[PDB]
Amino acid sequence: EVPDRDPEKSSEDDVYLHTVIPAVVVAAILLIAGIIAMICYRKKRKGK
Amino acid sequence: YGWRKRCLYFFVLLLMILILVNLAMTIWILKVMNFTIDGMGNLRITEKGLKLE
Amino acid sequence: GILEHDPFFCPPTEATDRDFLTDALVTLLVPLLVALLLTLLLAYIMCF
Amino acid sequence: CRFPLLLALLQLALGIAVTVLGFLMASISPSLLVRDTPFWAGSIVCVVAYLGLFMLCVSYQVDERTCVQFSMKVFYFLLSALGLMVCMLAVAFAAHHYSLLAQFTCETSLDSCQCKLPSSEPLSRAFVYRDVTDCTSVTGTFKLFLIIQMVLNLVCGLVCLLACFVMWKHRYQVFYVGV
Amino acid sequence: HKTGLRGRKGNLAICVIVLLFILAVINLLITLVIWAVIRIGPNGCDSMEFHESGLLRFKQVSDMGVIHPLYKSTVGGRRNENLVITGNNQPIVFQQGTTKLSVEKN
Amino acid sequence: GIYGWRKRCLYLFVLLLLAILVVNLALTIWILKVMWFSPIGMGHLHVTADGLRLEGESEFLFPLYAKEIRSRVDSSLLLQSTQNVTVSARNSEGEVTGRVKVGAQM
Amino acid sequence: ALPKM
Ligand SMILES: *[C@@H]1O[C@H](CO)[C@@H](O[C@@H]2O[C@H](CO)[C@@H](O[C@@H]3O[C@H](CO)[C@@H](O)[C@H](O)[C@@H]3O)[C@H](O)[C@H]2NC(C)=O)[C@H](O)[C@H]1NC(C)=O
Ligand SMILES: *[C@@H]1O[C@H](CO)[C@@H](O[C@@H]2O[C@H](CO)[C@@H](O)[C@H](O)[C@H]2NC(C)=O)[C@H](O)[C@H]1NC(C)=O
Ligand SMILES: CC(C)CCC[C@@H](C)[C@H]1CC[C@H]2[C@@H]3CC=C4C[C@@H](O)CC[C@]4(C)[C@H]3CC[C@]12C
Ligand SMILES: CC(C)CCC[C@@H](C)[C@H]1CC[C@H]2[C@@H]3CC=C4C[C@@H](O)CC[C@]4(C)[C@H]3CC[C@]12C
Ligand SMILES: CC(C)CCC[C@@H](C)[C@H]1CC[C@H]2[C@@H]3CC=C4C[C@@H](O)CC[C@]4(C)[C@H]3CC[C@]12C
Ligand SMILES: *[C@@H]1O[C@H](CO)[C@@H](O)[C@H](O)[C@H]1NC(C)=O
Repeated sequence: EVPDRDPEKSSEDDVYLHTVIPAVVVAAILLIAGIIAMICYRKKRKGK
Repeated sequence: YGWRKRCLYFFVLLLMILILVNLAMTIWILKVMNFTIDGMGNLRITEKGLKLE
Repeated sequence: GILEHDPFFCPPTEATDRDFLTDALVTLLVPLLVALLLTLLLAYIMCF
Repeated sequence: CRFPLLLALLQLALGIAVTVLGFLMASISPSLLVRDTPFWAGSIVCVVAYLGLFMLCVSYQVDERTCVQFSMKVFYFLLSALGLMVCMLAVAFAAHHYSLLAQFTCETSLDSCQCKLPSSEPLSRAFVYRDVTDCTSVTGTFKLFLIIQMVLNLVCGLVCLLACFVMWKHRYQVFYVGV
Repeated sequence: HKTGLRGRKGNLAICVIVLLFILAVINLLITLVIWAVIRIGPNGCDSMEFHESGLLRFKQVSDMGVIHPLYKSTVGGRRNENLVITGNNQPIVFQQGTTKLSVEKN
Repeated sequence: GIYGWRKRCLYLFVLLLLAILVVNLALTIWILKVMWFSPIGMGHLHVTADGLRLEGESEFLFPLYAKEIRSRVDSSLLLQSTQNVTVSARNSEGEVTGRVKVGAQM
Repeated sequence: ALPKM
């Protein structure tokens, strides 16, 4: 009793998730923050 | 100031052109190597050697 | 006088190299046009 | 003020909820990687909310308008920003794993949830799970748990973004005209 | 008074610009090192060619060391020319358990 | 200088550049991690001008359409198996006609 | 001249 078959399809998905995704989300956060700041920033006249 | 502004603008221009050149080279590396989510297409470098697919 | 059929031995055909010229032209023209537009913008608001 | 207090209360509630969900994730089966259980992000949000409650108590108690108050208001703001970033990252990880898990057929084995993704050719990725009571029980409720958890971190990230936005709008939106 | 970048903020801006420039230069150096080491050129990797239909095509003298065929992998000759196995002044020894077939010298 | 709208455009430009640079750095790190990069070559796959080289095993799925297998100068090529070693040939019709087989005992 | 984006 010793069966051995090798259909294993290894793929480097852990590295992609650990590396690309955090920087993509950081870039998205920075972009939305910049756009919001530019739309805002002195849209209101504080009279008196 | 009339002299530091030129330096700042030139540095911004150089920074951005360097970034664009680097981005183009990296995109070329990605395209010519058939990079995908899984990895280097069929090749897969492992701790003992290679593993073609 | 036939032993095996093995309909799996398919050698790679006369597959010529894929034309890198078109994609290289695309990915060289995009940054070239970007740089040209940038130089025009620099001339425009640096000289005015 | 009142609105920052409400935001901090919502932050603490959502942090405790996501930490409870992550603890349940860990307790169900040790078949899942540390990344797939975002309870660390929940703990980060929890300490964020603890700092927030302490902030909104001390601001209503004493020392309201000194320089150091702002000096760690900036700390509060950046900490909430990192909380939002970690929540969005957890959302992305959960979405990727759910997308992987939602388009495959699985079968049961004697002691594990051994199965493979649909494959054009007979070699493909294989996944096995610890101590599976039934492959039709863990898989079938794991998706529901994932969806609920996704909604949880989405709301938590939105709340964090609003908390970051409110104080900045307090500072850099109104400019004084008269004197 | 005056408007714009006046005091410490100008120094902070110039420091941030310098730091960003340093980071960009470091990234460019890393990419250039990659290009130099792997010999990436306009014609491709210069040693392999990742075809679209999942077929690597080596184009240089390859030293694979030890080969471990696993499944559906049968060493075959190229398209309709030959399959020549040569031993550079060394015997070519087939094997199966105890059965042998050794092409030595003489 | 940089009084008004120029400042609020320069800040946005710097932010966009920083985001692009961060994404590029992430891509570079991903490349450095997918390929086990060393100053000599990818992992143990040493790369030089003449060609490739290995140090260790090399698993292979699917057929291998080599042109001419050779052997090292200092060692004798030693093909091996456990069941049998089959060498075949084909006619103009792509059919097996002659074949040698190093079997279990004969 | 309070500076921000
Ligand atoms: C050299 O050895 C190999 C492996 O020991 C032999 O291959 C084996 O051939 C037998 C005979 O057909 C196969 O048995 C049957 O094959 C059919 C194919 O469809 C399958 O449907 C049956 O269930 C049964 O397995 C056997 O599978 C096959 N083994 C492998 C690993 O391919 C080969 O015949 C030997 N060559 C000579 C000349 O003796
Ligand atoms: C095959 O031929 C070579 C070359 O003649 C033989 O090598 C000789 O081996 C003997 C004893 O091992 C030495 O004394 C000679 O000096 C070798 N000759 C050379 C030129 O080096 C080899 O022995 C032959 N193989 C067999 C099985 O006879
Ligand atoms: C704003 C900036 C960061 C955008 C950068 C876009 C880059 C990362 C994207 C846009 C287009 C993409 C390419 C589009 C098509 C293919 C072919 C595919 O078989 C392999 C990936 C490859 C080669 C992609 C690699 C990544 C790529 C170059
Ligand atoms: C938000 C801005 C700043 C940046 C956005 C970057 C996005 C669009 C880019 C960056 C890297 C890119 C990936 C790079 C490589 C691949 C592998 C390819 O086989 C499929 C596409 C895929 C998975 C790309 C998808 C798009 C991608 C994620
Ligand atoms: C009336 C009360 C609420 C005003 C309090 C002022 C607060 C909200 C303001 C004053 C100064 C501001 C900070 C000034 C500088 C930085 C660094 C910058 O890279 C991102 C924004 C950040 C982090 C700001 C966040 C908001 C901030 C802390
Ligand atoms: C090899 O494959 C290509 C596919 O692009 C085909 O056009 C060509 O005819 C094939 N060559 C032979 C000899 O079959």
